[PDB]
Amino acid sequence: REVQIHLVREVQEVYRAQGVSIHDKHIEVIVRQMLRRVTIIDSGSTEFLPGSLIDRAEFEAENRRVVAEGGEPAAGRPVLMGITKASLATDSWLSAAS
Repeated sequence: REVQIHLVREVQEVYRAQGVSIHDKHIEVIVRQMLRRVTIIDSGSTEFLPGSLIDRAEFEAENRRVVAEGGEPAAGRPVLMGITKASLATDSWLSAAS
């Protein structure tokens, strides 16, 4: 939350200086998309390659399944991604093919 708030304020400062007013709602909509993924430090009982970006909700579901099975959770840390990398890793193949 702290880094998200910092990003919103920092973007807003440029437009405030220049003289264009943009409500922070719009900036927050994008910034939510920026911080929607985690990174894996160690695999363990999970089948996740180290250094692989992963969806947050899917990671939590996988951990919920692996602890129920009896496997230790993977080392998952939230990570910020640039817009380019964030957009490159979509889900549907028909969209990603373009």
